[PDB]
Amino acid sequence: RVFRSADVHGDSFPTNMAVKFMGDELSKLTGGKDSIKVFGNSALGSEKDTVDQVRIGAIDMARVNGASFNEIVPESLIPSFPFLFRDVDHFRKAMYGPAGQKILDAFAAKGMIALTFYESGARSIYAKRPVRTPADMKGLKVRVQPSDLMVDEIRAMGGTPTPMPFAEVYTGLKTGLVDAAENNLPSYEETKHFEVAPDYSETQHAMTPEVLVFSKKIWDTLSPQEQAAIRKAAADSVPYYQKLWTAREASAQQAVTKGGANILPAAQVDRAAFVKAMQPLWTKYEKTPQMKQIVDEIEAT
Ligand SMILES: O=C(O)[C@H]1O[C@@H](O)[C@H](O)[C@@H](O)[C@H]1O
Ligand SMILES: [Ca+2]
Ligand SMILES: [Ca+2]
Ligand SMILES: [Cl-]
Repeated sequence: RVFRSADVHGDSFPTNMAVKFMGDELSKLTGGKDSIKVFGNSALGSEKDTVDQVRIGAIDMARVNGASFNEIVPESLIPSFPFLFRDVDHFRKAMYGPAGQKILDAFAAKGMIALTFYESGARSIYAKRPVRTPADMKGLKVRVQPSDLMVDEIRAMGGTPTPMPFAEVYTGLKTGLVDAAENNLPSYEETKHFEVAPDYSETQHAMTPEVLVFSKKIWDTLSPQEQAAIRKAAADSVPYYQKLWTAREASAQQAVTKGGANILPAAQVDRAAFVKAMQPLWTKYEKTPQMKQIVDEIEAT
């Protein structure tokens, strides 16, 4: 049947496109039994709300950021840890390997089947002034996702964190409720945040993944063959997503720069000042030997 899936991004965004592709692939594998419709633009609710809905079986699927599980699935904290991944190649090798699998596995006890990760580049601060160091962060009202870890990350960077839904951030910046936020370049572009917060400073403080989750209540009513079809379609969507995403990182950078944004490259940012300040959070959020082991498996990749 038609599975309903949520996304905060617009229809043309790579996450929406990848799950629509998954849906097309899935309909074939199931002899037309199944397809997916993606409701974008936060139509079904904030990310938080849609995760609640997936967990109770009110919607079938959601494509959400890892941060949105940080208070539900402890293992989801790990890939949001600051400066955990060395670069994108490290993210890919670790997150599509056994370490990433252990993180996906942890979702089942909380009513969700985590089918796949998608990469989300690196999140960086943007604002109305450049940011090279924490002193530069001091005084900024910085929107964060509603995650205790992300609140702590931005506080350690020196900003004053304020949680808000993604859809509300643009107006928050345009009207001065907040002075800053953080995200990857494609999101900075899509939302037009770059028009009102033109200084994008490559702090690259997190490389949090996206996660595609399926309601376990619904999943549990499916046959092993249907389940295997859905898992195959999700896996097959990843190289498709990666083609779109890598192109979008490049096009977003050019578009925001053409549109007046000033990107401060990572090399000019004192990752030094940010790394030593944020590291302790790893120890704070390592809540089990299992989490410690996952972090270790990631680092050893
Ligand atoms: O900051 C946000 O709220 C958003 O960040 C984006 O990178 C992510 O794709 C979204 O799912 C959402 O979490
Ligand atoms: Ca809640
Ligand atoms: Ca360790
Ligand atoms: Cl949201």
